Amino acid sequence: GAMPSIKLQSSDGEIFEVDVEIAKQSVTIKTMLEDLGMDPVPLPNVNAAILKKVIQWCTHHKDDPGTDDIPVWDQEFLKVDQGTLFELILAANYLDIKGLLDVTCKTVANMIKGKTPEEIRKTFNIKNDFTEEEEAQVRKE
Amino acid sequence: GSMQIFVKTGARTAITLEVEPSDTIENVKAKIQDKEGIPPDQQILIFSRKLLEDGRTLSDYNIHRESTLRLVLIFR
Amino acid sequence: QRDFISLLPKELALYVLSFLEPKDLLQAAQTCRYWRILAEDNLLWR
Repeated sequence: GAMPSIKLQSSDGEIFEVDVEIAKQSVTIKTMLEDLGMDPVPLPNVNAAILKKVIQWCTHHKDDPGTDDIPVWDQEFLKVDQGTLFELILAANYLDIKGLLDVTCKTVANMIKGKTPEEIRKTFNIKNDFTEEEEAQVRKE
Repeated sequence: GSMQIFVKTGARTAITLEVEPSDTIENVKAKIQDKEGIPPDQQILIFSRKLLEDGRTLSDYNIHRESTLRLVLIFR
Repeated sequence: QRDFISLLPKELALYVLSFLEPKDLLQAAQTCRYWRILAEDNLLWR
């Protein structure tokens, strides 16, 4: 019942030992392991912190069967600053980990919902390059 | 001139390229650089679970219209 | 100057916005020009 492990190398050089079943939730890592025979797997665009996050997410979702509501654990896991969330989106996309990408993107989406334009601007520090006429115009669908 | 291919760069990201079956893999990587700024020496292209060699051509790997390559990154 | 969404690859930003309902989308389209473009793009297929 105990699986073999592979190695992942973050862009800073740190090497992480990960159960192969857990690591292969990443299709990217799966193909670099199986088809390219790279071990440790170079990840020049994922830093150690983000990689730690990704690995603990995958480790947590290790035994997942297969509705749209975000599980509380994932919610708490994503109670992070916007920078981490951003890099988690990038990493989840590059690593091809569909679930993590979905839940993170939906988290950002949830940061947009139920807000006025200016509130969204405050949330994501958006610079307004609309003039009064464009604002009046965008009012219309 | 004038074949169209796809390079999967992530779960939801892709690069669209216009190529010729006589184009080398290095030409493909070069176009990839021109469109994304990734240096060719950091690019690994994969088709049908096999590494694509810079010297070879799309034809040698039997890559045709609407074929999907996979881009993966390594250290410089 | 950029923001969270405009820094993402287009597909991922669009993917983020795709989880929003038409009303939220419309609210998002007023924040700035770029956001307007992406939001309106998501209004197709709805």
